[PDB]
Amino acid sequence: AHTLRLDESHVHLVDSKDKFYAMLSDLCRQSMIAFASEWKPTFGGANEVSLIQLATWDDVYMIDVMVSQLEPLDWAALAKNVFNRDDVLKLSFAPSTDISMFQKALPSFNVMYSSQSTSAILDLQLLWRHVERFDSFRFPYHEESVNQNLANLVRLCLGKKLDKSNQFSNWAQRPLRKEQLRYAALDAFCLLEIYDAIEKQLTHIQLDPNEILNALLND
Amino acid sequence: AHTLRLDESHVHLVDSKDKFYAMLSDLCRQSMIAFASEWKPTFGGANEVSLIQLATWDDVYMIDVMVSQLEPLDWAALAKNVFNRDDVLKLSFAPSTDISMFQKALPSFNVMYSSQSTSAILDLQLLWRHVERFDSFRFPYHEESVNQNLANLVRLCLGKKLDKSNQFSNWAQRPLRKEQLRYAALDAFCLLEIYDAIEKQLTHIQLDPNEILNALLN
Repeated sequence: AHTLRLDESHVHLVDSKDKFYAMLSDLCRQSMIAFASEWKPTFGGANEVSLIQLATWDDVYMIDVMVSQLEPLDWAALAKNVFNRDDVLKLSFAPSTDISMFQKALPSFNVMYSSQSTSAILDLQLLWRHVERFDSFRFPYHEESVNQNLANLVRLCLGKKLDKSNQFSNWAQRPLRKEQLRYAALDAFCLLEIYDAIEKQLTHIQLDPNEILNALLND
Repeated sequence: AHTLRLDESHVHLVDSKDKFYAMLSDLCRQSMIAFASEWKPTFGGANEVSLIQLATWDDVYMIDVMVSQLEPLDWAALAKNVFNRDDVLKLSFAPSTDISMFQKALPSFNVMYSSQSTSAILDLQLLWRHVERFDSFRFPYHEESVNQNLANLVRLCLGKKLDKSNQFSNWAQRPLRKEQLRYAALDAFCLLEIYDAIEKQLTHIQLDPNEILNALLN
């Protein structure tokens, strides 16, 4: 029931090299990006990426890994100019899962996420656990002791249900259905809306969200 | 006297990474691109690039190497997506000079050119030499005896004078003057015009320019 507020003309299926570099042109100047990914259903075999979704406040890009035929230089350019930069905040939910799996499925997309350097990648589940401990902190649609998944965080922050009916859809089918593309784009974009809601409530209880952000990106 | 036919909004000063990747978005789908470059004046020192100019029929891009702060992977991306692609024709004039100079000025810009291994880079001076063998071939504004430089080739093909007054201007000064930027953009774009003029002349006398092109590029 939550929906993407961006116009459809600002949701981009990246399925060619020209579209990939047009995306990179936008993203390399952003200061905050959210990311998510969709994977082919597996049947005992190796994992394979279907989509990688990158959202800004103004646009959502969905890289079609199956169709685009990107090469090591292309993935290295995305890692260097977006993910492995300390001056760009990346929002994610439990990023270690996707990032570790990328190392085997898309080895040239070599994202650094480790104890030494977070590469400014923020796990929103860690921010959730951190702010839970402030007795004064209240989500705007607060509920008690929900399971710590993204759908519940969306409800707590935005007051709407996250439609997950396409979460386990057939991400290997081409073309993807419009409902699949909509779910994929919103799964990245809602991370920006979640961060904004938490920021506002930390400010409300007289805490500095930027100070908390820096501490989380260093532990 | 000759001027660029494109309007100013299709002449792009590429002075940042985002503008560089926007340029690559266009160029990686083109089938023909002309290139040229401008170099800092030399006073008994190493050569350094000021501008690299890449022209299509619709747009001219001028990479400001001094200001852009492009990194080795960015130059690798330009080499892979433009210069080292066999399926994109590159037009040039005496490219060995620039390319050999790129090898030390921009070591990560891994471009390679010989007249025997071209990477689909056409030297228009070689095409000029080649068509002289066709007794029926005349340039549209043919002259009997001509020193083989770009300005003279522009006159033979287009009937106009190429203003070279900024050729040896101070390419290290920033900002560059509007007249320098205009000269630099036209110096790449006129290569497209030259190739078109020679192709049409060839088609006029029942020869196949694509057959001649393919022979030159091997």
